[PDB]
Amino acid sequence: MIHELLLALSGYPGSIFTWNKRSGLQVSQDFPFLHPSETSVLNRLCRLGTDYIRFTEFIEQYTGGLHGIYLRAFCTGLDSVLQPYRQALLDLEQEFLGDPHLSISHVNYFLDQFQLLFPSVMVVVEQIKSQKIHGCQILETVYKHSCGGLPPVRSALEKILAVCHGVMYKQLSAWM
Amino acid sequence: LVEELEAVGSVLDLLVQLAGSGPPRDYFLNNKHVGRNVPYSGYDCDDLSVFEMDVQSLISREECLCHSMIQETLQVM
Amino acid sequence: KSPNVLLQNLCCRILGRSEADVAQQFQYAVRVIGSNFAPTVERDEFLVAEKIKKELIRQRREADAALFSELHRKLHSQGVLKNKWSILYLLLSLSEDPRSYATLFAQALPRDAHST
Amino acid sequence: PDDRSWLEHHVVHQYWTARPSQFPHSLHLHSNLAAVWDQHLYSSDPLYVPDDRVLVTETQVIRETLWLLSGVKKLFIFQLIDGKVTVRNNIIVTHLTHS
Amino acid sequence: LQQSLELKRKMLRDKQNKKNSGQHLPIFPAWVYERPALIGDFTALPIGTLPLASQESAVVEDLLYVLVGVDGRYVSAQPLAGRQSRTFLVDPNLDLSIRELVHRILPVAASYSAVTRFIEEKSSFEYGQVNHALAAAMRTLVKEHLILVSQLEQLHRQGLLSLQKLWFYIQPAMRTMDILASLATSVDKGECLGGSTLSLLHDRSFSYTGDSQAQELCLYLTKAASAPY
Amino acid sequence: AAAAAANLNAVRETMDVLLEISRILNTGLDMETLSICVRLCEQGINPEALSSVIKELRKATEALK
Amino acid sequence: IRRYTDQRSLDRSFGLVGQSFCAALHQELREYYRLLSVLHSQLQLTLRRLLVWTYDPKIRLKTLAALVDHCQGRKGGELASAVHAYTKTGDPYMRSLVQHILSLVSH
Amino acid sequence: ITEAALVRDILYVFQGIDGKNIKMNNTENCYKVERSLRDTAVRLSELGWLHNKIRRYTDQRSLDRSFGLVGQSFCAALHQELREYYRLLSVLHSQLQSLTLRRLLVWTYDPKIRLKTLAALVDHCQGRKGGELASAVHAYTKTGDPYMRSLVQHILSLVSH
Repeated sequence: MIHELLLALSGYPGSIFTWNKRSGLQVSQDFPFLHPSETSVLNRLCRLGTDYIRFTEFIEQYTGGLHGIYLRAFCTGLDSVLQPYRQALLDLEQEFLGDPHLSISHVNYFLDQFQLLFPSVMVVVEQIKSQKIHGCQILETVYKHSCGGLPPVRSALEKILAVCHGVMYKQLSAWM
Repeated sequence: LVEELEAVGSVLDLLVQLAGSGPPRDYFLNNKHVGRNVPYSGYDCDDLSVFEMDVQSLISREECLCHSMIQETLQVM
Repeated sequence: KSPNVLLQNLCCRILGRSEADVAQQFQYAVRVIGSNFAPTVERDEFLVAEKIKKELIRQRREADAALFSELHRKLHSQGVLKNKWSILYLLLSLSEDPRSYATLFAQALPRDAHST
Repeated sequence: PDDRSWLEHHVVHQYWTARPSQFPHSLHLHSNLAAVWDQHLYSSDPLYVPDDRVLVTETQVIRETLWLLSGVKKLFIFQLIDGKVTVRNNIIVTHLTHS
Repeated sequence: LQQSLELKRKMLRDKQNKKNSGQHLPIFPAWVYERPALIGDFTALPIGTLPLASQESAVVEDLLYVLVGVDGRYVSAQPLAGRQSRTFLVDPNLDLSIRELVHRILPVAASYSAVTRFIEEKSSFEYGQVNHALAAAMRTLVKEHLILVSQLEQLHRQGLLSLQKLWFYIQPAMRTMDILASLATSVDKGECLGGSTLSLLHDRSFSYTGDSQAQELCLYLTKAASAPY
Repeated sequence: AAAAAANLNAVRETMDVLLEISRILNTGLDMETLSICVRLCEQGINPEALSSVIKELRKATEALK
Repeated sequence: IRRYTDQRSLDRSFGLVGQSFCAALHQELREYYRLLSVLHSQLQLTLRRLLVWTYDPKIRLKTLAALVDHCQGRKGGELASAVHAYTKTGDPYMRSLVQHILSLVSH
Repeated sequence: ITEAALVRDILYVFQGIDGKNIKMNNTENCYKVERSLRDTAVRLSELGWLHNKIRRYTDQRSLDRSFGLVGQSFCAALHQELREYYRLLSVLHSQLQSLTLRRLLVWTYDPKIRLKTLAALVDHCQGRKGGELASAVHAYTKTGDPYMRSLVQHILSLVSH
């Protein structure tokens, strides 16, 4: 029940959710055991899990063929930002093992701060896929959105950019 | 009284355990007419209802006597 | 246990002294607690929760007033407690700020319009 | 009967041998998703024809997986058919419906 | 009804001409004024042919809904609303004995309908910080009214609340509410804002020493009003 | 038994919720003295009457100090 | 007793000592709702058709229906020259009711 | 029909989601019921009607860089305030598993004002960027109410970063 949703967001949709690779986690079932407006509450939650599954695909390919070690550093920083999305899933299950009355609303509520991080880094990852970037001008496109305006997407990309420069600090030391 | 009896304790230690071995109006119950006290009290019929029991406790002996003189003599006659 | 020895357990818990030290306080405590063993007013726990909310607004912690709703949920979740009103009213009476008008706002009904 | 009784108690004997599983359960929707979904499926009238599953609990999956990951196999779950891994489909817990 | 729109614009023009370095006093959106459900006060069986002690429970229940707001079953909140003013229509077959007492209890509901509209109309920036602080401590007196009827609701559910007990319960609050309603009428009628409704409040805090029932109320409101000054 | 310990587990939860509410109101009562006051609250009590004694003995734990 | 109070709270010439007397006669109207409120609650009460309950008040009312004519015709501090006439009266009932009301009135 | 189902329906219209027997009808008016008790529901659903305007706005403008970094810093504050509103709702969800609390009027009355101030604030701050946007938050701190002044100055600290 609130261990199935912690799988549908992470991929493995189950039979309560029908995943599609273009945009997934469709839920249009009637529930006499839930309320029937829970599908809309779930949809608002489902926006996040779609973005996490896309990010894991992009992380899968590096650490259409491409050459570039920037893609093996951009992804490496994108791993470190996703670990507080891993920890924030462990905390829920640890609560639900003991607590009997917690429901869907607790997860929808508690993961509202990651409906700001994930939709706003989604446009960065979809920008780098839709018009393909694998040069060193990936970094300028990162510096445009690490300006941010909302604090999650403002501080998340700052972790990643330093690692990218760290690989270039082996390039520019073998140069110098 | 026990405050001035401590200003002998073994007697009171004896008495606290013998306090369950015992036996098995005037002009002041709800007097609100005379006195230099303020007449200001609300109603609850649970000061007056245990003033109806103050009379009924006299009457509950004085009614058990009327039952217990004819049964006591019809069990011997 | 029986309530009369439980009062003595109280007077040993709060004081670092035994009952052999001071017995004026225990006598005065008997004068206070006796004939007050029955709530003669309404015991709505809802009003008592909404008084902790007013109390935490008066101490300027809205986050504490909003976690208080989750803690007030947990009492409903277990439901094994019998008088929820008494223990929260007791903890509210000993309220303290870690850092005026209070009788003018909501209090429980007196039962002077009902037989006590 | 003095040996079999200790065996029966202190060994499970219900996901690797012909014996239906029992375990005390805590019902009520928040952990009851499998049974809830089963009843929902039957009420919608498939028409019925169930899936052949013997109902194994949660922790047994964890023990079996750990042995598969350590380097040994040929356990009761996760057998080989030519040297290719294959998952048993008799597994279902009182939650998650096995999807 | 229509008139508040006029009042607000004229008093906007006052502060527009008074300061020629301060431009553009902010207003609220139209939906704040349009909806008559943000305020408090706005089938049927023949109630007369029923027993007395069930008519009592029925009317106590419907009046309890009217107290905080919503139009009740046998008591309806009439749309008079010509200035601070509220009337009520009971069904005209209620037993006269009950009906007289019900009519005796109704002025505290008119003296709540007057209270809720003041907070709406005089919270905007064409009435200023003093009227903001005045209405903001009167809103608290509305909240403490909201909490009492819930204790009374739990009481009435158990078949214990009667019109006699209810009549006893609102007896302390009647005086407070009447002071509030008359004060709101006076601030509306004279178009008082800023400091002209810090003179009236000083006068009204001086006025009462009768029981210290209304004294503590007005002293609280004049202390709250004088901080922005 | 076992069903007498699951109830007591559900009571241990409730006592910890009342422990949170006790610590944010910063009562001088620790976990032991509060366990006397909950037993008092089970038998019926007027906590205005308990509070008047506790507000005096806490000022008289420092009067003879 | 309610008619007198109904008129004196509208008079500004009766005074602020007349509107403290009449506001210590509002508490004596509330006490008339503290009396029958519970006689009404025990209905579903007969005690000789409630003749006991008209013999603790009907003396309250008797004291407070004398000041409703005797101090009817006074206004201001001349009325607090005549509430002092009921703390000297011989009925120890009336002396102790007015010894409390005059305490509120002399603020 | 019983009232406890309606309580469940009302607990979703605070978010801006239709209930089951109470649904939205006529966008620029409040929710409409599909005697006194029926009239009560229209007043409780207005908090969600106010919620719709703020939520739909801080959804869209948070993804915009054509609305600038200022405007996004406003969106941060708006969404941060919306979370705090849903906390209460989650508590009310779990606390039921026929009852009213005047159908939760006493609970809703204090967030109703916290929604009305933001309902004005989103429209005064509409179609502005930068210091022009900052002046539109600067207008509502000229209030005497401590509740309002505490509300606006939290947003104003974030927008001016």
